[PDB]
Amino acid sequence: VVVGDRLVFLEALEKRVYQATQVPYPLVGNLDVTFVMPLGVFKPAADRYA
Amino acid sequence: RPAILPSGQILSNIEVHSHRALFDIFKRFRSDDNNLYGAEFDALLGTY
Repeated sequence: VVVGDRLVFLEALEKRVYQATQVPYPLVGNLDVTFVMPLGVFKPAADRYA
Repeated sequence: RPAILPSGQILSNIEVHSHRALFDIFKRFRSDDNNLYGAEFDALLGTY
C-alpha cells in the first residue's frame, strides 16, 4: 500500500498465525482511565438559579 | 483403535474443544497416549 508519500506493507496476522490456538492476540492492547466525581458538594448562594 | 488410512483430508482450521456440541463422543489425549497401541481381537477357531 502507498501512504503519504511512502510505500509500506500491510498484513494482519490473525489468520496465518494465532488461528485456532489458545494464545490471545497481542495487538489488542488495553487503555486505562480513572474517573472521578464529587458526592455531596454544596454550591454557594450565588449559583442556585434555574 | 483409531482409523488406519484416511479417505479425504480436512480443510477447516478451527479450535475443536470449543465445538464439542456437534460431536457424539469426543476424546482428546495430550500427546502420544500409550493406549491407542495395544490391539486385542476375538477369534473363531475351526468349524466342524
